[PDB]
Amino acid sequence: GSEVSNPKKPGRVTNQLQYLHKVVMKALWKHQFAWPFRQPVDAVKLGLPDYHKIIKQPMDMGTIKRRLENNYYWAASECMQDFNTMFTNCYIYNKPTDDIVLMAQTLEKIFLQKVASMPQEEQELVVT
Amino acid sequence: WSWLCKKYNLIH
Ligand SMILES: [N]
Repeated sequence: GSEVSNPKKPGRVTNQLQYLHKVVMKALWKHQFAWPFRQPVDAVKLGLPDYHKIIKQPMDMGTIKRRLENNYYWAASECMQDFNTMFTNCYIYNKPTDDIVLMAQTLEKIFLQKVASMPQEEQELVVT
Repeated sequence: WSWLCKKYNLIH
């Protein structure tokens, strides 16, 4: 499992990370299409003997949500990378015609549309 | 019926 907290890793809150947490993630987490992505893929339970050989970095929305809650990221680009990894993992392991690939593509389109309204200049927030 | 059942039928 991927780590969601690390005192040795620089992390903080920015205006963009706060937007991804309170606006973007809040909308994607409740979306109908998000259910296959809300927790890690369990290769043992699902019978995927080659999943962890094909997928080098598993990622799911629950891990991203916990990283946002724990101020794990330093910049919004790190959170964008985790989303990109989650979507691309599905594109790699599954066939282009599989329904789950279209579910990921649709969620990715929503994600990118919501990110378009993100604050364009990243600024660290320290007031609590 | 469950999440695991539907996840299984979807990914396969
Ligand atoms: N499938």
